[PDB]
Amino acid sequence: EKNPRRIFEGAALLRRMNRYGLLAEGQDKLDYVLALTAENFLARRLQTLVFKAGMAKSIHHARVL
Amino acid sequence: KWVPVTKLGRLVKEGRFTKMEEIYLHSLPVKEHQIVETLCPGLKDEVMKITPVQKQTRAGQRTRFKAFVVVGDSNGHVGLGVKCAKEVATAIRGAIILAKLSIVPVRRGYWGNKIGQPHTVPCKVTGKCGSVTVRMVPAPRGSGIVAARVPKKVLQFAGIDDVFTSSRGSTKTLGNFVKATFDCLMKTYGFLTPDFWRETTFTKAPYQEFTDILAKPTKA
Amino acid sequence: MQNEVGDMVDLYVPRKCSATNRIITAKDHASVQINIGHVDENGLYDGRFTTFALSGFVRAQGDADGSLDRLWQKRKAEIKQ
Amino acid sequence: GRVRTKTVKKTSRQVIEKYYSRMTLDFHTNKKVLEEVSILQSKRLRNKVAGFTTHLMRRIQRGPVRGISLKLQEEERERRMDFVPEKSALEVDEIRVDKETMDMLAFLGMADLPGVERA
Amino acid sequence: SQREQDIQMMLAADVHLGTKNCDFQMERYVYKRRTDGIYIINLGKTWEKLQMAARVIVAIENPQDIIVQSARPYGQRAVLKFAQYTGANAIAGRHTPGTFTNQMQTSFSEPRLLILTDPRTDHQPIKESALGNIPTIAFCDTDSPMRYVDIGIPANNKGKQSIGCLFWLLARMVLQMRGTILPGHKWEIMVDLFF
Amino acid sequence: VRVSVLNDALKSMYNAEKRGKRQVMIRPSSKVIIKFLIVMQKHGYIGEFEYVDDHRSGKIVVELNGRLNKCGVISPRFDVGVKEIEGWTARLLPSRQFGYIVLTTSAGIMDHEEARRKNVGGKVLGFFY
RNA sequence: GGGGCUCGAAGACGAUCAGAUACCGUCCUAGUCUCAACCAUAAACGAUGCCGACCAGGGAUCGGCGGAUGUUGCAGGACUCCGCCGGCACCUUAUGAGAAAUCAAAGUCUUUGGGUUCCGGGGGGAGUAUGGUCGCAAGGCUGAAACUUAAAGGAAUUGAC
Ligand SMILES: [Mg+2]
Ligand SMILES: [Mg+2]
Ligand SMILES: [Mg+2]
Repeated sequence: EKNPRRIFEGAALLRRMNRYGLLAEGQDKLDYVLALTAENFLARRLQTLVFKAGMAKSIHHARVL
Repeated sequence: KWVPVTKLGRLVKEGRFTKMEEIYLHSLPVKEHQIVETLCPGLKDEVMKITPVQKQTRAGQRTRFKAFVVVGDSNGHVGLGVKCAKEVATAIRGAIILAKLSIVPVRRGYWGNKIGQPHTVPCKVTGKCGSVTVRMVPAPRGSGIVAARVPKKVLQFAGIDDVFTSSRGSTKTLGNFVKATFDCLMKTYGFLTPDFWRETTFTKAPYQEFTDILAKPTKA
Repeated sequence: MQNEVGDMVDLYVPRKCSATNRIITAKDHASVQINIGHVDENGLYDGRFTTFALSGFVRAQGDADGSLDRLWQKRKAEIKQ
Repeated sequence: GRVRTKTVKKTSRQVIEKYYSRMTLDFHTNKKVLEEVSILQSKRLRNKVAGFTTHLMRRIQRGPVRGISLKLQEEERERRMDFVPEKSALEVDEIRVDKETMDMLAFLGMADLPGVERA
Repeated sequence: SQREQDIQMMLAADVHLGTKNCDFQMERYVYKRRTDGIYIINLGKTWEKLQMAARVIVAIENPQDIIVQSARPYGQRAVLKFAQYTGANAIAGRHTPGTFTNQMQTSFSEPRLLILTDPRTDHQPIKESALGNIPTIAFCDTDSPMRYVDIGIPANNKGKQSIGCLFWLLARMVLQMRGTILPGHKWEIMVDLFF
Repeated sequence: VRVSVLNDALKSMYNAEKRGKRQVMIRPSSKVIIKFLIVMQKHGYIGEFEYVDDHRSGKIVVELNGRLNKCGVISPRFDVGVKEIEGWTARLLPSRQFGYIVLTTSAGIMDHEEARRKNVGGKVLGFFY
């Protein structure tokens, strides 16, 4: 834990996750990021967000748009 | 429909139990398959193989189909059944019965941290069945099951989420492979970790603390 | 065993043999458990007992009788006899 | 040959087990009792059963056999509880002690027991 | 009763005699060996060993599931009683395999305790009790395996006096512990001795 | 010939432990054996043990408490730095939650967690868990 | 070089057999015995390298030693009982191992590490070709490749014979 080559990139990894909407504000530990899964990433795609924002009739209409 | 024939089943049928961990606690020899039906809520059943074995008689070859079945909800309970019968239907049914009869508990530990819902075997555990030796080693939270199809099915039914597996010997032999996997899953609850060695307290066995209703109230 | 909250996570806590301390597996069908009742000064069973558990290994060894005898001699000292 | 089928053996054993009170030694009496105490279709099977029952009465009139039960000596209970003498067979005086047992009674036991002997 | 009376009685019943040899067990029970090779097994330890056995067996208050077994045809009379003096059951002579493991057998009866005349004679019930978590008590002599029997009383199982007197003494102290025998004397004059 | 008394001691102790014995005898004794036993006892894996002076090499009588699963030496005594301990932990130990590796560092004989605490390395004597 | 009884590779004859350079009979040479030199191989086997520690029980036996014991047509010798060390083995049982047969070591192995030597990598070709080297020779030690092949093999099981 007291290793700087753990603290620095642990902070960086958590910062990237909290920046991309993957980890929640209640998951600020290096253990939660090990529990990530593919659908977490696929939920942040622009097509997925366009579909879920109500702008597209379907997730294929979102990709077409 | 069901008339219990043993003390444990006669004790279960009216509802003197909630789970089956107390039966494990006293290592009671479960011998009726409706006990696990009543106690364990969820049971799933997939047959693994239907191998035709043969015995050469003077006339011809008498063939019998032997079926392998794996039982257990993915929450720490798993069992294995093997049954050889004249035709596949009775083999499958009897193997299901035996698998349900052979349910054992598995111990799930953590890799390096105690964030809830344990997901891994606690220690390095091995199991040998003839020649097939299988080893499972703890894995981090996101690893998943690293094993062949057979140990993967057994561990999925056991409730394990991540593990690192190895193998040695003729793993093509399905019977020995799956028996070694299940056997070492039993051993997972056998290692003496430093946490377990708090001094033990003793509790009356079901045969001893239910003596009042077991002297001569035969079936009423 | 213990979660970060501080709760149980395993299904149950097993028994361990009172002679060799090795734990008793849920499929150990040679493992037994003996309740030795205690008496009063007159020699009347008072309804309380001391419980011992023996694993299948120590039984199959043949040292179950010696281990149980030694355990009883050691244990009766605290609670008189 | 002349050996008896398990059916006739079994039925003879049962009729003797439950109807030893009146049934007699003659074969014809045995069969005339069998015809109404049990339903046997074949007449010659009935004859075989009656003859077999007669043979076992010959067997039993000398002593008990391993087949039948009820009134469990042959007809009357209380055979061995009457073998209780007015004095116990176990004596207490000069009771069979040798040199090494004398050394034992010199050990934790009491060397002045009532039954100690110099033998 | 007082240990002196029981000790002198088993001295009368020749319960202290051993065999020409012993196994690597029971040296905790022997005293020494005679010049002829016989063993002189210390009755003193036997007394409180069967006393602790009595403590064990009056602890379950449901004597129905206590089978006393005797394969040898020499101690059948003793096992015949000790089953109505107490509430225990008793199977004499022949023990059909499967009565402790086969749940479809007509004679299926799983106990909480087994009492055996001799571990050498009826080893089959011992091996079968090993598959059901059945605690076992036997009257082991020298040259008797300790393989699965859990409480072993060091007595003789080849004598008319030894068996019978020993069984009666056990039953007497068991009834005493149960409280039925308030301080008194024997009302069960020796009947179990062989005819 | 007796080339490593530590292996004989550990093997005899482990063999006695598997058989359910309550005491074990170790002959001959030595200072490194005493230090290994002291570490094991401090972590709570054995109990009492007494050294008997026979004027030649000494014996040890050790009291077992049933808590020791396995204990064994590593031969030859490979040299490990502070950065390699993790690797050996992944090899000789059941899991990261418990278990111990014994190192003979220049600060003395200790376990691997203490070596990480003091940030020192050395050779590997054995392991126990 | 001596010796050379018996037995007996080679050889001859008789017999059996469709055939019998074999099995069965008889006569026999080198050999079998020994001395002085060569060879260096065997199912040279416990098919199990040597040294060390630990881990079940039992009885018998061989050598030495300690103790007790009470008999010899005679302290000691013979005999009986107990114990210690060393050896050849044997019996029972895994709680051990192993594919199993089986093994008290072939155990203390995925919970893998006491020291050290030799040595194996699917079956053939093949212990063959050639080179080197020892030998009078027969031969020994070292020892391939091209090519071919999907099995060869171990233990146990049920039938059939
Ligand atoms: Mg060779
Ligand atoms: Mg000698
Ligand atoms: Mg090859």
